[PDB]
Amino acid sequence: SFSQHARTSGRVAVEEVDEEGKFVRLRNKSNEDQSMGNWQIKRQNGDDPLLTYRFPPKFTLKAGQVVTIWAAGAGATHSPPTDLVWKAQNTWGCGNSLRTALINSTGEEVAMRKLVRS
Amino acid sequence: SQKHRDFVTEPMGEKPVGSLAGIGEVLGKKLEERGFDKAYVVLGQFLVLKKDEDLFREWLKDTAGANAKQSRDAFGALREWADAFL
Amino acid sequence: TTSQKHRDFVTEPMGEKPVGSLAGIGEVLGKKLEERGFDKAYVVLGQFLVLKKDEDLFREWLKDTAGANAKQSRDAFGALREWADAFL
Ligand SMILES: [Cl-]
Ligand SMILES: [Cl-]
Repeated sequence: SFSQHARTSGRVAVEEVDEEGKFVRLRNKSNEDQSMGNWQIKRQNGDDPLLTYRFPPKFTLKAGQVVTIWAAGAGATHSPPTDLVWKAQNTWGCGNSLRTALINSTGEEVAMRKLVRS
Repeated sequence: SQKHRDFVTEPMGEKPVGSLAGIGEVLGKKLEERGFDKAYVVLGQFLVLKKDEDLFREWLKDTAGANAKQSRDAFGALREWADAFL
Repeated sequence: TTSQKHRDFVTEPMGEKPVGSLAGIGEVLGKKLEERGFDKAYVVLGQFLVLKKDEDLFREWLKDTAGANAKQSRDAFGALREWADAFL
């Protein structure tokens, strides 16, 4: 259904993007902890307005750990550091092109996963 | 092709020119002789030509003797890769 | 001393950005690059990549094609080397 295109320039990867828009999953693929306070996930679905999730001001993703950022409508609970809920947003969005990018607190794109419909 | 999927799904980095779809052994060595040894060098040529299909495929046919299928597959892999990572 | 143009360029994919978005590419240098088919930043990335990321060849190409000075060529090269190391 969708072809996957991913890039990781630092410690944390955009490991999985739910095709149905329930969540985005990140993994610290390094042997060091990553501070991600005020980091963002930019989500561009086709030409629809950009959605941007903002991590809490203090958040550490430990070495080797996963964090799933759930949309509020997926029926998930806010249980850190493994699961965060995007309070404002009930879906990550649908479309033919779904681009999820991890950004540091200063606007640097450090990782992405893009799903393009076949 | 299996090569096309392996190429368009991730950054190309220092991959050899042979990792690009359409680039067989003969076409790859003739590209390597002309200074197109890594896949990023052919991406570079594709980008200098403003991603134009006719100019890129004609360049691949004239520079290293690619056939129509090889040129189409290399152009398609580079176009898809650039649309995701550039 | 990295310019605000350098910082905005190396931190994200260049996409369809104009050649002027690249560090070192001022208004005169940009117009001269546009006039010779180097209209978008990705076209200059392309030239940088055809030259195998070589500093001396890229910088002398930029001077011979669009009249860049040493500073402009150094800043353009530095922005493309950093961008390629993160996104390529
Ligand atoms: Cl054809
Ligand atoms: Cl500058």
